Amino acid sequence: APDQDEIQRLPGLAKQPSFRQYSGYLKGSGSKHLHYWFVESQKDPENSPVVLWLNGGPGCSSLDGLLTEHGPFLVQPDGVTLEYNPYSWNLIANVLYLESPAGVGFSYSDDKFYATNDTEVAQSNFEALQDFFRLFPEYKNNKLFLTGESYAGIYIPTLAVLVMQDPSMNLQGLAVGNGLSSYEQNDNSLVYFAYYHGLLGNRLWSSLQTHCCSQNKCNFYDNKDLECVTNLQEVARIVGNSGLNIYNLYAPCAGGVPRMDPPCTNTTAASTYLNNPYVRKALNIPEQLPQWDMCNFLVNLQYRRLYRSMNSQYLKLLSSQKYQILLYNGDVDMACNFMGDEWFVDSLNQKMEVQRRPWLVKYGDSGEQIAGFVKEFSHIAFLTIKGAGHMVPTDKPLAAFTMFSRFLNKQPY
Amino acid sequence: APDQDEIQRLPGLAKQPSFRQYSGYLKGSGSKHLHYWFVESQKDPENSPVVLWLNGGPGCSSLDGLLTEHGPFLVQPDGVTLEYNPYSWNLIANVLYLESPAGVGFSYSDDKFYATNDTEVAQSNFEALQDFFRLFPEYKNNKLFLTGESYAGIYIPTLAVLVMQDPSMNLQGLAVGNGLSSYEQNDNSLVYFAYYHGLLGNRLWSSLQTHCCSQNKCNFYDNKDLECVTNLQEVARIVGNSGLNIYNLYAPCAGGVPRMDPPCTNTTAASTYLNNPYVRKALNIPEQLPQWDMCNFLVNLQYRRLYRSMNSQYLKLLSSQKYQILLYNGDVDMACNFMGDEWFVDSLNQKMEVQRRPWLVKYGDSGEQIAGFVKEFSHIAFLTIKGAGHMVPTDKPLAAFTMFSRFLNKQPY
Ligand SMILES: *[C@@H]1O[C@H](CO)[C@@H](O[C@@H]2O[C@H](CO)[C@@H](O[C@@H]3O[C@H](CO)[C@@H](O)[C@H](O)[C@@H]3O)[C@H](O)[C@H]2NC(C)=O)[C@H](O)[C@H]1NC(C)=O
Ligand SMILES: *[C@@H]1O[C@H](CO)[C@@H](O)[C@H](O)[C@H]1NC(C)=O
Ligand SMILES: *[C@@H]1O[C@H](CO)[C@@H](O)[C@H](O)[C@H]1NC(C)=O
Ligand SMILES: *[C@@H]1O[C@H](CO)[C@@H](O)[C@H](O)[C@H]1NC(C)=O
Repeated sequence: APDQDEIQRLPGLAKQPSFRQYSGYLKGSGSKHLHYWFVESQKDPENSPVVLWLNGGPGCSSLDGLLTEHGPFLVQPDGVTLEYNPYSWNLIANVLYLESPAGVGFSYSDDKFYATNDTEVAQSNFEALQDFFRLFPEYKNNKLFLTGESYAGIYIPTLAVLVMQDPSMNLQGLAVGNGLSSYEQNDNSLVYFAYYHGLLGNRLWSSLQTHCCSQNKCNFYDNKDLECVTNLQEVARIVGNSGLNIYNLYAPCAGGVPRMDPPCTNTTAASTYLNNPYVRKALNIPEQLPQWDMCNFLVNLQYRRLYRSMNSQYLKLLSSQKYQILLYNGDVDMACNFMGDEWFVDSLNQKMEVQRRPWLVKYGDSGEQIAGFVKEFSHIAFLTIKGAGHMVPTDKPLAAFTMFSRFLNKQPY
Repeated sequence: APDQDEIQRLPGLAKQPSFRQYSGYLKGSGSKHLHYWFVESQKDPENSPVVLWLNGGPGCSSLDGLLTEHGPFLVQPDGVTLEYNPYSWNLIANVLYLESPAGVGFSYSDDKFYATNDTEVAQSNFEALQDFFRLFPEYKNNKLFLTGESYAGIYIPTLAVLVMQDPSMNLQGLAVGNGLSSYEQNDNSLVYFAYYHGLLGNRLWSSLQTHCCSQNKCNFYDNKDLECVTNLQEVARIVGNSGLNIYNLYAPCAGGVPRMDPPCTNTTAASTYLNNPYVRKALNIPEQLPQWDMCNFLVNLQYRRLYRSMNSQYLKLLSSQKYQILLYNGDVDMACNFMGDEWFVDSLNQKMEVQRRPWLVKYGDSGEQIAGFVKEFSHIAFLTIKGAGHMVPTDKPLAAFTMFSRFLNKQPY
């Protein structure tokens, strides 16, 4: 452990943490330096696993994960106070929140050139993970899981493949929340999603069927029919550009119906907090670096997407059969809808183990409830979180914790 | 107005109502006596319309409507306290909550034979509505709307037809909330609903398609294929009999995962309240009558369903073109899912007026949001309430009030 990176007194806590936590920089490729925030397991660091958490974007910060999803403490609406999180993932794991790629959040490079792409980011994370274990050698033995959300449906499998090549790293599994596993399935499934969740109506549905579909299959992905395109554009407008919350259809859109924030998302609370000069100091952030933003428009705008589907990577990770994989999805998200990923998993053709069923969670007073549905294969499970959006741990923390706990512990969901 | 039916001091109110309200009995057919509860418009009774509200079941009470949906005051969880409702429908209307048919709630008959059927109940309500105006002649001029929910998708159109025959009654429109308009469309649409809301998965979806569907038109209604039936039974088990809240999919099922209550519904609050001997007294209920239940198992179990579709009744009501009709649906309800009714309306073939679009509601701080979608035809509109279940005014009161206000006032939604 690099002592100088230790986080001493973090502004906004009434009482200091019982666990150690570090914040500093990991070397990536070239002259890139990725900011990390490592929170030790609240229960036996030396025998709790090592979890990498990557938010997606591309261009968005993994400190959103920490501060608004499943970190030990969550920033409150005043931008100043942090409250402990009883459902935090670092209850049972050493969680490494990594701001990536270069330029996102407090991460930078010496040359400041932040145009990048999937292969480069994969390599960058891989090398940063390498640099991590040089700095934290006492965690080289620990079980190592790679987890992410959103565009990290690309970051994570591509990374995992590189990790798979290095047996010094003790990779045991990976989990992806509302991930982007396949643009084609995402896009085709979203359109059904839109109709059957009441956003489209029958004239438009008919048109779509007529122009984009022939008898038992639709192409809403790359269809060249010009009348299909005009309708897909209408769907794109309804879903993404007309007032709905694409991250969570049944939630209000932050700041009425019409720097890069994610859409329908208020990022004030976290930004206010992390730009506090005392917070930057506590987190060993060098002063000269620009303000923190949840996402970087430059990164996102300059980003080159190469992989169109994670089918290879997953089969390549499944062939070995050393690795326990989970894809989970909020079933009211339209950014990466649950069905797209259910189709994606189903189309991996693995040996079915447990048939598709409910899975439960115990609540105070409410008793046991259905948290979602789960379909298991050997080494790979798909699972939904009923009534949760793009950011599962925010919409349903307890369910998210249960899922995660049962994942870490090789247990049935 | 029958003075003796006036409600004087209602237990559980801190301060007494600014409006008059009456509770007593209307004569139906034979020796049947229906309990009513009439709440005068809070704003100019003499020029506010007359709204009949019927809950469905069959066998369930319209006092649920009052006490848990859109009455001037709602019973609170202690079963004792009533709190005023700022979104109450009697803000702008004279709302007549009618317990029907005979045997439901405080309604009875001298002979106590409560087996009945759609045609008899229709006639019974019609005659009770007649008896109403004998008792309340000063309201014969007022605009008269027939509104209901649930199985009242049958009660209301069938009733309306009888009302349509009597020009002494000033019928102006009717509205049905998550109504049962057509068993066939309800049943076929529910199955799609189930799949695309993540309850079914692909093996079961495939089977269903295979056995229940040829060439992309499905029969999930009355299909005789024995392999189809085995799967429809599975669907029935998942949707209705496995822990989900059929009234609202994203809500927990009251009292964990397993007298006729509705399923997944706690009826304690209201029952506790209405069985209070002092409440019965305040509401002029004769003592000898049995306890109040939100639904009557006898009625429901002995009920004979005759109409299989309200297509006739609605065209018959539309032909005249004196009548303004609204079907609205909570888009997370599985008892009477929104699509079934959207299909039902679309298949009425009326002259399209306004194309399908969003409709908005202003919230405190949140600004304008999308409350749902609306598709208007000549004299008949279909409209959804996003994120609302079977009981719209409970899940989304403000949106429900807005909708209703805009309905009453012949205004665009
Ligand atoms: C995704 O980005 C990576 C990293 O930038 C790209 O790989 C890099 O490709 C560039 C040019 O496209 C190479 O630049 C060369 O540098 C070497 C230095 O020895 C020199 O021989 C040339 O003069 C040139 O400047 C760079 O070597 C190369 N890096 C790696 C690790 O392969 C990759 O091509 C991008 N992929 C796509 C599809 O755009
Ligand atoms: C965003 O959050 C900040 C503080 O958390 C608050 O002051 C502001 O009003 C919020 N904006 C919206 C649209 O909720
Ligand atoms: C039903 O409601 C009552 C009164 O609100 C409450 O005390 C009780 O916990 C509820 N019962 C169940 C089984 O949830
Ligand atoms: C419905 O009820 C009425 C009144 O009791 C009765 O005359 C009629 O025969 C019933 N209809 C059917 C189909 O049984």
